[PDB]
Amino acid sequence: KYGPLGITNFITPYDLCILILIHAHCSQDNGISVPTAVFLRLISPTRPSLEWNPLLKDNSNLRSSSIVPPPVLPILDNIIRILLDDKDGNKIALTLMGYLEAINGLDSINRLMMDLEKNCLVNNYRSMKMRTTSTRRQMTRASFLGTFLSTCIRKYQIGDFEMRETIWINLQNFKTVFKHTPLWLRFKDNVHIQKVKNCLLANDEISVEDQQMVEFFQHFNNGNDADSKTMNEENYGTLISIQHLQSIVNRQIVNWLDYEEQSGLVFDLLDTLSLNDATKFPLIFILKYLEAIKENSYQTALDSLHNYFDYKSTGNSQNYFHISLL
Amino acid sequence: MIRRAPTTLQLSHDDVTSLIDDLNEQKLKQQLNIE
Amino acid sequence: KLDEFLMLSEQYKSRLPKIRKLGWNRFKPIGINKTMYELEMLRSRARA
Amino acid sequence: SSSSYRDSYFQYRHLPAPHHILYAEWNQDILALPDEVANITMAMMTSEQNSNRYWNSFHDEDDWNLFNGMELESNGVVTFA
Amino acid sequence: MGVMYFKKNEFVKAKKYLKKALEVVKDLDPSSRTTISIQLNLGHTYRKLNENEIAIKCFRCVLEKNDKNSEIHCSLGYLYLKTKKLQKAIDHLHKSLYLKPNNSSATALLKNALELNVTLSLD
Amino acid sequence: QDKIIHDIRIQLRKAATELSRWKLYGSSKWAAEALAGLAPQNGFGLSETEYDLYLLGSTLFDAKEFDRCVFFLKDVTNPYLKFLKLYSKFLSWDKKSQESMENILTTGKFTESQSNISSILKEINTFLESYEIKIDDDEADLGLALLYYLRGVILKQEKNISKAMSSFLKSLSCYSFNWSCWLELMDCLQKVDDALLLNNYLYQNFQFKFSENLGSQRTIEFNIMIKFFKLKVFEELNGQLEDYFEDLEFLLQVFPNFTFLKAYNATISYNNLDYVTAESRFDDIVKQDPYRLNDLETYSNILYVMQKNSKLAYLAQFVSQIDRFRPETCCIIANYYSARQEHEKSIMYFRRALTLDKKTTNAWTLMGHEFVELSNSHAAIECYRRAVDICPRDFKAWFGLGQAYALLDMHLYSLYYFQKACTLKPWDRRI
Amino acid sequence: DSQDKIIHDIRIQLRKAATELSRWKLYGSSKWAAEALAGLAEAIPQNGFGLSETEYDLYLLGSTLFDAKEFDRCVFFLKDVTNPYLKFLKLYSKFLSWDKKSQESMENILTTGKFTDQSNISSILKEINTFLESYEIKIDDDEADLGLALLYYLRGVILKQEKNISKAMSSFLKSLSCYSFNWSC
Amino acid sequence: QKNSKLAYLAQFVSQIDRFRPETCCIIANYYSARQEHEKSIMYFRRALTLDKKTTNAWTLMGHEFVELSNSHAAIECYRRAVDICPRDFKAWFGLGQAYALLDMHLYSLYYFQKACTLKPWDRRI
Repeated sequence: KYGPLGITNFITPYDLCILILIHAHCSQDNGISVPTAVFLRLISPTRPSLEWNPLLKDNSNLRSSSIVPPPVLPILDNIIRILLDDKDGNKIALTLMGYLEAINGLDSINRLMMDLEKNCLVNNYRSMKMRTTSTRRQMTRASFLGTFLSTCIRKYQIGDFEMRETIWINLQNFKTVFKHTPLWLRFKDNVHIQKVKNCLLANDEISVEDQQMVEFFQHFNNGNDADSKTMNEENYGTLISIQHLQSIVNRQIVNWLDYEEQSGLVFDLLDTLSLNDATKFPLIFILKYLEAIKENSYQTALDSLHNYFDYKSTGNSQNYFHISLL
Repeated sequence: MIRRAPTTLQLSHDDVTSLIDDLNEQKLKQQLNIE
Repeated sequence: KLDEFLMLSEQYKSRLPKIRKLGWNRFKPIGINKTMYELEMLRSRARA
Repeated sequence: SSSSYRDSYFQYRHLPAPHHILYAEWNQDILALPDEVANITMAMMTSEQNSNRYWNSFHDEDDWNLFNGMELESNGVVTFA
Repeated sequence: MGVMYFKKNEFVKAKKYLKKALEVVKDLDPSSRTTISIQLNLGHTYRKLNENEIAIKCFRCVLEKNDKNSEIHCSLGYLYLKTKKLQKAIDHLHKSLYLKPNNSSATALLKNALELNVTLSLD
Repeated sequence: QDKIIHDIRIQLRKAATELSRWKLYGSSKWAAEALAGLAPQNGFGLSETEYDLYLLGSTLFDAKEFDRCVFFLKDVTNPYLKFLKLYSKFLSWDKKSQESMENILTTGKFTESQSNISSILKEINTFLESYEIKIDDDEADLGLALLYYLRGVILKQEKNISKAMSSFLKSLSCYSFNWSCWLELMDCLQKVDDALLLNNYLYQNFQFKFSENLGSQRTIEFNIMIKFFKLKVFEELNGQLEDYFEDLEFLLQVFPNFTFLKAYNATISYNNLDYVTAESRFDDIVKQDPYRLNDLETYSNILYVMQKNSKLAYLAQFVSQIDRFRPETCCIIANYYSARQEHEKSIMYFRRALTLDKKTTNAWTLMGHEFVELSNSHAAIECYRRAVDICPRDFKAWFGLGQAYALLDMHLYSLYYFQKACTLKPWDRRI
Repeated sequence: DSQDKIIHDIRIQLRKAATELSRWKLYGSSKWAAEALAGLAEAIPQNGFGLSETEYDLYLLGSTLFDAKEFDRCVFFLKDVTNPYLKFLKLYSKFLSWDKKSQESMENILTTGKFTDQSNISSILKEINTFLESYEIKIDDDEADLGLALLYYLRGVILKQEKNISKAMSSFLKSLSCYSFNWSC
Repeated sequence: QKNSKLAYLAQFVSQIDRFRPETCCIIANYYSARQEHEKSIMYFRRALTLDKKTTNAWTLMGHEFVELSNSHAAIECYRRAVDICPRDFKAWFGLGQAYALLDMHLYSLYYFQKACTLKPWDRRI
């Protein structure tokens, strides 16, 4: 599940996983309602901003009155283990499994984006009651999922075709990583995957001519390894937004200071940053600073401490020099 | 010592308007013969 | 702290109409001595 | 058709990096001319006097004195101050 | 001296002196505002003399010497408009308006060319 | 066939190497690629004190330091080493020679002029006039053809088409089997009746220099690419065809699995508006040469009419996967945005692709259409105009002006624009 | 005396140095080689390649599609060749295809490196090792051509970009030992 | 110094081409001498983008913030320079001054101490 880590201002493969679930819940054709606990564990880390001063304040507001599950890493292996736990969770997990197999192309990705914006998302509740002819559940902008989906849609119309090409390359890389896992072998055949997959693949408009070469475009791009693969730039294994990364590290440092977490996975990914995300995300430096104090390292701690206060001060327009010295 | 551009003159407005008027004369009289 | 996503979102919103707003003002076709900025101005006065 | 077979103009392969076309606006930048435009930075008629003084610095004392208020009329009659 | 005798509407001695000037300067001054100016003026004198034949060729050679010039194109369109070759003059008018923005006389000539094209019914 | 195909192999081996040697990438790429489809002779006139300059000149050109080549060859008296300097000197001017009004649309920034080539043309004329051996008789060699070719293209820059044809045909007589030379000859037609007149000139007045060429190639009708000349002229504009079908068949028997012929042969179907057969012909090319990207925008254009968006999206993904900054790639991606009714963004990718070549196929016109759906009606008409100036043989460019002026109140201008396109393609029922 | 003899040695070699290196479409040393010869103190063409006419046809296709920026297309046609001279061109086309692609991928990225201070690249490395073992010289022999020496240069540079230092240095020494006067090396 | 000569070089070099890493650093120097900082700051970022190996432009870009009375932006520009290569005496010195201009005298003592090890044999440091 490990891989190079990189901050992305675009649709992470993780973001579509929530988009997959919200599509099944709203469509109400399968009668499958995602449990409210599942959504609150996935969307909530993505919600923007928590903030955390280095010192001078300890868990002033970061502490949650109700104990919360740890945020989930962007690996298909970890997300399924959430849904898989339920006795009927295989039905929910397979729904995500079928959809991720149904989406074999970028156009299919665009199909999901178009479906949600035209029908599912609704500007305000005053038009909700006049849309009683809708066979699918509708969502308000101000709702918990509504404000999330609006950002995701905004985050989709913001980039060019270069943005969407990177979307599909990583997801297949993200998807094929789970294929070489023991969990996938247990789900090699589940008959329900074919049923749910065929629900959305219908109305393909062609089955005799285009599909022979439709396969060719994907297979040639994919690493069939029959010949030397088509040469392409090195691609990151995992894509995470700033807000999602903020929630994992804040949980990690709080947990370290005093549902199981993955200390090994979080630390390895955070060590492969390209040195520009650290500037956009200064808190990665202090995560070393807390660690440096643990082994009682003098020189190592000071460089990290000084580093955290060089990047944070400039980003914040307010003067923060009077906080660095103390 | 430097020479500027020597004096040159182009089609004026009077002569071009006269040619326009003439063009209207021979584009006005011939259709009378056709009709 | 300046949100890099939010600021770059406004940048896209600014540049998007700029393509549609291209033809306004300076551009002048051949055969027409008046630009389309005041084509809609007189058109607005036409109905009103 | 036939697009890349003709080579009679600046093409996409003649420049070293094909991705330099992404910027493609630096060609259309008017570089500031040497001397007098430096006067507009301070300001953010005066520039011409500045250039006049700068070129006036190349005088001898007596020569400068003669030309201190010198004015030459069109018919050639000369006024000395 | 040729422009002088062109101003007084003599149209004869001007042409003679200008031809003398060019035949003096046949060998030298290939470019640089001397051969172009003298040849354009001689063509302009010929248009005023209604001898459009030699005028077409002289304006054409001036044009092939230098392409970016609105006046030469406008005058060539005027010459073609004197005859009936509207198909080969309207393009010149459009390019002339492309080179220089206003060209009010050129705009009038082009418009009249449109009415001419509208009236005519060539196959 | 028999020895005819064998004689082609040897001489085509030449045209592949010297053309690539003296930095003519475009001509050499076709010839070298033609070896693969077809089923080390070295020699030049150079001295040791002058041979270093060629190595000095060639390797700096490859490193794209264009301007330094002119200085380092300031005084060269070699017959054709002079060509590389002037060729480099020409491109050094061209890159900064962007017309102000075309540039505004070309970028959208919205913010010595030409005397250099005037000197370049005079420099070539002075050199040839003072050169030892002229084009007449059995004299001259491969290098002298490049000078006349370089001279001809410069003449076309000043719209001196009448003399441009004489220069190019003069160059082809001295040296044949140069593809880049014939491409510039295509843009010189801009008319239908002159093609048969030029065809008469090739059949009767034109003659080849047998000294440089090999056997069975001095004759016009045993030549193989004179068929290529006839194929290209009769597809850009149909007109009246002479031996078009018969000569096409012979060139198909030779040059097996030659991708350029199949693309041209398939393109004929699109020009005949036979879409169902065109896709099948296009598809076979993709299987054979997946990494050939030339004239793939025609494939995108046919798919646009059928509106098979699912196949087109995958086509865009496949092309963009292996290269992201070639003119046909951005053109295909931009064409994709038209299918999504995102005409407002399709401008950006056409804008990017246009800056790549700035002399493309009918990509200026496709740029213009996207403005019409936005209702600008003023960017499109100016954008349509540029396609006219570059290629006055484009039907869609002329038709675009007439259609746009039809929406405008003044319909007077629409008659002239429609009349020119009427002569170009009288067969269309709509026009 | 002997200095003039040295002078007599350098122009011919630098004529050779600029010939093959430019002939093999690498400009890191070819541009420098002609520069060095131009500044050399004042005091028939030379060419040779062991290529068959059948495979030499692929060279023109390979060489001309190289500088035409279509590196990927060159790889496809030159896949089945076995000559070491051409085998370098295919992998050099393969390597530069990745280098050009990586430049396009990151332009907004100013800082380059890894904070702590592959698989696609490792694909290139295997053909080098696989081809090197199969070929019947494998360096350390008197009869070692320029192409095999030039092959080691690509192996060294592809090793360095993976941060496998202390193995690219040895490869570079082996390449320079068989053929010096390669500035990019 | 001698701005007329620099203005000559800047106009002449820019005429060849504006895509080399160097051609975008020469002009910025010419623009810096004219006290036009919001424009000179632009070319240094431009000069680095063409070739990221030219780390010498990082310290100059940092300096060009200090004259703009923008200490916050300067700190990052200097700090990237040491993160490219820690053995940069120029970057440490330029970062040390930006704190020394402000009242944070002791907070700049570590940076000056680090620069000491790079070039101990200097009176200025």
